[PDB]
Amino acid sequence: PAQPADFQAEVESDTRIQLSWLLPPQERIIMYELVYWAAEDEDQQHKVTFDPTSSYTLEDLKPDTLYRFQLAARSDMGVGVFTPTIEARTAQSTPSAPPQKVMCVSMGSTTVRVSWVPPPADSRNGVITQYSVAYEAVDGEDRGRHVVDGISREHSSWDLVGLEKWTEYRVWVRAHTDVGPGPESSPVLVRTDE
Repeated sequence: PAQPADFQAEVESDTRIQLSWLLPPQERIIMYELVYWAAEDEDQQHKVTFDPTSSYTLEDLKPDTLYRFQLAARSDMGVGVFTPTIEARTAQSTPSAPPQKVMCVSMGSTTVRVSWVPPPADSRNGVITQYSVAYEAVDGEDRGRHVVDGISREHSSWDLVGLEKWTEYRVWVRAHTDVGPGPESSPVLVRTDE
């Protein structure tokens, strides 16, 4: 029941972590027992048993989450001593949800202010870096899509200026991270004040 040595975690992707360790010098190991859990949620811990191998990769994980691991080998004597716990955090990814509670109210003849709220945390998959408001006119002079990038994460509302007068618009807004942009919000209608 010797504790496995040289236990090391490697971050392969945003949802896949590879665990490696030194195989014992021909020790009569039956199975390996791996126990891991999310650092933010200690109550739910996961356990997996597998045949004697040198490495094991975990899949279907959550991005931007810290996972801690412990390993032991069970022989004909029983389950050995667990390895000292190691931790590894998954990489970031694009958001899996649009900004919620999207709204917009006309401010004047050529100004329309749009507001939103950051998406839920369980689908952010990283740090929200910026936003992007997309909109198209309907009854306006030009029916051309316009988008505004670089919307910093500090504010939750942006003012669209220079548009047409007394006309309807559709608005879209999506979250952004270093990996890429997330899904856009559902379109919301708005009519320009005159």
